Amino acid sequence: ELDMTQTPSSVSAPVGGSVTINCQSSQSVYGNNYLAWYQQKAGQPPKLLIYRASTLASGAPSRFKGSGSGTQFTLTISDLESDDAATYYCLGYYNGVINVFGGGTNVEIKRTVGAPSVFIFPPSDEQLKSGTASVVCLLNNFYPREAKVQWKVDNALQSGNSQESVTEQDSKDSTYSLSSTLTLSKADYEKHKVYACEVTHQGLSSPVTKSFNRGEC
Amino acid sequence: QSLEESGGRLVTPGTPLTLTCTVSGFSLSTYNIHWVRQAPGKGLEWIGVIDTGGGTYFASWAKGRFAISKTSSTTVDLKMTSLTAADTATYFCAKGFDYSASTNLWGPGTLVTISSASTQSPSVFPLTRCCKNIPSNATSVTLGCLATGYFPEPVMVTWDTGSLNGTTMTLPATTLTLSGHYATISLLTVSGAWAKQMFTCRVAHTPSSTDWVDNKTFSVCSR
Amino acid sequence: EVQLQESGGGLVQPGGSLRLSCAASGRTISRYAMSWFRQAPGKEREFVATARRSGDGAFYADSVQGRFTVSRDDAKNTVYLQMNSLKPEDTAVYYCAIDSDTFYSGSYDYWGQGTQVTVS
Repeated sequence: ELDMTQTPSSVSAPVGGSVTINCQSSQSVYGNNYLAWYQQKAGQPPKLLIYRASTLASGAPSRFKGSGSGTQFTLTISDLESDDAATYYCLGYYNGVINVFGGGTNVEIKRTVGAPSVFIFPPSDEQLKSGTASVVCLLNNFYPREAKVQWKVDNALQSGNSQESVTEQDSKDSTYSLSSTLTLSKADYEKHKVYACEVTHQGLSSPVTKSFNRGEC
Repeated sequence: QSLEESGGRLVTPGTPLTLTCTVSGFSLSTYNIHWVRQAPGKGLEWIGVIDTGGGTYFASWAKGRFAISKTSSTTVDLKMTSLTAADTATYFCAKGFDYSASTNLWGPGTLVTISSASTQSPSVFPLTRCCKNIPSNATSVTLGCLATGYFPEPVMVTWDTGSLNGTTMTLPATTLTLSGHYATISLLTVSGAWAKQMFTCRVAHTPSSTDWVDNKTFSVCSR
Repeated sequence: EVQLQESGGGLVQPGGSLRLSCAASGRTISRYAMSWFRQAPGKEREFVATARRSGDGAFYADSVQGRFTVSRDDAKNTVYLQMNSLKPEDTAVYYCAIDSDTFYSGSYDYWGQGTQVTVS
């Protein structure tokens, strides 16, 4: 019934800048201050930063500052580092023994534009014995996240047979890496010759293409 | 002082499932135990809490499907019924000071998959570029391993680089659209004498068996 | 369709300032990100700055960060590149480009004719 509303869902700020994450509850929390803040990275349990709306947790740095009372709460992260690129949650405790997590806010570290390094991988001969061929296009070390990958099989634009994977933002150089996997059957793979991956990014003035011919490696 | 979850596995919908939070360091006659889950790519979600006296309080959406029980002085069980695919999540337990879920001591989490698919072992294939498309004066090279067609999560890829120093990078898993199985790409970037060096990726898949290991040994160029 | 016309270049001393403007006529560019590029004669075309839609921020190249500032006037279909603290390495023809993808993937289909910036 009751809501815990976390805004914004995404926010970007450079190293040394500041972010503000707000949590608004539909009903006042227990004792007007039972509100916590968490930091979570990929594959890890969340780490407590603030409890009781403003008390700093043991081991969290001083640059994490919480404030608020009642229904309106704010986490302020000043003096941003690349380590802080994570998803942050608020957690309110309520009368009736009820805990409600916030929706989450993704903090992205803003940096300079980096164009992606593109590599293409032909399918292995071991995979071709099993009747499936996967062609892999890698986009390495780029910022911002927004890029577009197009597959061309004998100059024909593919649709419906590719999937992408994006890493989390890097904790050192704040870049992303992306892989796109083109899945074809073995009979469809051996009917065609040219396999091209065309990559479009805001740091590239023109779309870059890396390609190979089947059997001509 | 730590917590660790166990019992997360792949089950069909409708199968009962019991997880176990094993605590070391603190006492359950002093501290409570929370249960928090998290769907893949989604946020944290509170389930319930057991106090020192044994009383359990849950969320509004639980609707009696979840039950928490103290089984020994170090173990706390979470029993789940009426499981569907929406319960596929990583389940954490946490040491609670009070009834609030504000705590700094969490388990690493165990992964629960609710599906009607079969436990399948990954197929590991090497990823090398066209050797004519690799420059002859290249000081570094990027190679990789494709572990595809496995279910459920996770796989673990480690690398043997020999005498060379390399940086590894594993991408998040993608759900294959036709089969529902997962696929990952682990990449290795080495510098130095990579032309004559043999490289091995070691792909482990604990849902198949605890010692399921695939070692794919290959070179950059098949000269 | 839409035509892009750059203006505001010319000769400047080291440490000087210039403001480039790129007026678009034909299509409303409030839905598109506008990027700046530069190309020295006989060199590759490299990235300078981008201005996304109002509220989505601006991003810069590493060689120009802290000195150049990109901005928009969406009512007049014009974006600006304020260039402060100019160096001799900044001497290039500066081009204006529309990102035709509204989700900022860099699909630069429309380009201006360029304007000359000389630092000496």
